[PDB]
Amino acid sequence: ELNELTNKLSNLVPMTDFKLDNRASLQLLKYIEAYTKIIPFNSGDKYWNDFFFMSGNTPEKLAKLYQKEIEPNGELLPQQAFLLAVLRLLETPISLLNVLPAAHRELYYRELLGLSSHAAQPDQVALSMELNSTVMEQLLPEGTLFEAGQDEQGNALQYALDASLLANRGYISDLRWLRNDGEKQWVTSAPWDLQAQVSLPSDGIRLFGKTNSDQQVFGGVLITSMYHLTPFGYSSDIEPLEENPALYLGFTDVKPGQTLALYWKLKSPQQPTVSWYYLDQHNQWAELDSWVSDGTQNLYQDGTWHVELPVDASNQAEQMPVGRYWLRAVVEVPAHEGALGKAPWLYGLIYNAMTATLVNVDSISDSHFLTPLPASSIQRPVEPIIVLASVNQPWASWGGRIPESYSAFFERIAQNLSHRNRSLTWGNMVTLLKERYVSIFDVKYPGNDELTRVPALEQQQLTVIPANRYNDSDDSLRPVLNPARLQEMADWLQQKDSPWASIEVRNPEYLDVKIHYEVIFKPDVNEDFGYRQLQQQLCEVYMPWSIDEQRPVVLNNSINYFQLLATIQQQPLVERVTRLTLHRATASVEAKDNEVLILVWE
Amino acid sequence: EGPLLEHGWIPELPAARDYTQRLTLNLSRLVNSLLEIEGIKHVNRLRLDDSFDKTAIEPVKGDTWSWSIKEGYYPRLWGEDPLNQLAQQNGPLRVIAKGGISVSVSKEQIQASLPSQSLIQNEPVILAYGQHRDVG
Repeated sequence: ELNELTNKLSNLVPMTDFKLDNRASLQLLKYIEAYTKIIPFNSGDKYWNDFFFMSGNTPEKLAKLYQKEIEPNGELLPQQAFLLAVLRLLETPISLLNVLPAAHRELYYRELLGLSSHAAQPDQVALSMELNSTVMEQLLPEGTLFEAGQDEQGNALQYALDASLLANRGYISDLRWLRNDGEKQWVTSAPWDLQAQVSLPSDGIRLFGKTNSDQQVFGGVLITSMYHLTPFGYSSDIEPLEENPALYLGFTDVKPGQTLALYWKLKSPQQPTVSWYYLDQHNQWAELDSWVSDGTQNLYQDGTWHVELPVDASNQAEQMPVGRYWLRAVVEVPAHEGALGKAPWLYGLIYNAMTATLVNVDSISDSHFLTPLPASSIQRPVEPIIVLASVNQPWASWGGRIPESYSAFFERIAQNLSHRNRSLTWGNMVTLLKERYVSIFDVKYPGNDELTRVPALEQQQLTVIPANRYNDSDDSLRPVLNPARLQEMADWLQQKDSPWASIEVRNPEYLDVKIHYEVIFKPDVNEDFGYRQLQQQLCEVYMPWSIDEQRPVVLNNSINYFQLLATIQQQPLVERVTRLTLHRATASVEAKDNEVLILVWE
Repeated sequence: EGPLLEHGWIPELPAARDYTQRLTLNLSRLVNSLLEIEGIKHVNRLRLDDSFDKTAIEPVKGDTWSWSIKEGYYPRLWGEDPLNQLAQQNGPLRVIAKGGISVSVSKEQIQASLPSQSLIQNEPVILAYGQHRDVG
């Protein structure tokens, strides 16, 4: 529809889907046919519609010539090609009329209602900065810039540190722990050892897990009643062995005047309240917690923490290796069953590290903000600092969002005018959790029968189901949050809700509905490869939260027996199924309230 | 490619089953052909109301969808279709719309919205003459 103007016109105005005139060119010629059949061609029974559509030309054919479904032949009747030339002119007042309801809406939000659009959000990145062997200390202030490359069709991306760290030579040589799994026997894991050059393996180690590098402490398999043999060396005097897993960090090439700054990359289910201890020359551990200023919230989230290494901390000490300085960390893991109640996951840990945020957010085009920036990208600063050896990012670019497009800006303000930042109804509780929290895949309401039986039930229980990106419990199909941040979603929604509304969010218990189906496949495929491949797409559609990087799609509690049977049929490798045998722990099974169905295939 | 067809061309065959043996009819493939159309969101039932016993159509081994018609016969699924079955609201086909409202239709109303075929005849292909020029 008039591609010469509508490129220029669509770029200025948002031009949404709705049009004031859905009048198509085929629809217009039927309107002009009923008009002309009234006008009398003079002194004759035939009318003017016989003139304008004369010889083998119907308005369906003239619309085909106009939209070029038919190639335009050289001979057309002149009063018809006069008529098709008019409809080419009338595309211009129509196209300026369709562009106006998109401009009426934007006038309403920005001029009268005063609403603004969100600007671009800068993203920060973990940045580890190692030094050379030539100096010990090097200071760099707030606002020094690191960079890698350039955005397409624009400027270079600069990253600046938010806080002025001072770098020192050194590294994390040793990371070891003691865990207390059983009475009178304790195991001694050594995942990270620089002196044997063994690294932190496999991108992440379960803290206090079965590493199989452990050796049992035979000095402590029977408790002492040798020079007082304890783990990791001889102790001077009696030291307690409490029921708390604790990990020890081995620091190297750091002087007691200097400070140390780590960035922990963590996914922890529940936060353990930690206390930190350091070695001394008397071989007694002292408290370090006055010196620690942590932003990792006692190892809850990823974050930087810098510690000035305390004075009179000793390199040479008993009960530990003598070459390295040591820091102790006592983990108080909260008591809970399952893999939810276990330790953090520890993607990694880097020394001499500090985060770095994006510098100028307006110049960078929208292509960079779409994806996180790739890992191991920034390898150099902007200004060449000669004593620096290398920077590196092991992980890259969490956070940061696009500047708002006019489609998504309209959806954002349409939400603010619907609920108005108060969660008063069932629908308003569903969206207000979904926009703020990124961990939420979906929320489903508590059903149809529940709200009508109601013998004065005050308590309402929203059942949240999260994505596979953010789940604390180690189950892919069954994602669970920890109850502390699950309670914090209720505390956010208690302010928006009525004071009489006691609202709290929970994870729903998962019903398992089994199916035992027989199915005949293609003539030239093995069925065991055919069973396994068909099972993956069936696992995907009815558990969309299970597969990583999925947009939240709204999906009901009910699974239909026949819509299941049709969904099996649209696989390219299927030919025909025989039976399904729906087996709830044969008809359609509908999910009872506060329950979510998971399919099982055995 | 084939023989001379005066009416239409048939480049794909319907792959008709042999009539030496009795023939199974598998209807598990039907549901997506039924799910295709715009207003249809799903189907709720697929069965027969004891009208197969006259020629002893047996359902094959385990599956509910397939039925095997005995040697000579061929399916006629709804004989004299709309006035006899579909319009009368006896329910050979029960439409459920908006939960339960369950509306129905008469015979002649769906024939106007029915696709009417066109009888087509294929004329022989020739090259017409050009203008004869006096080269002689």
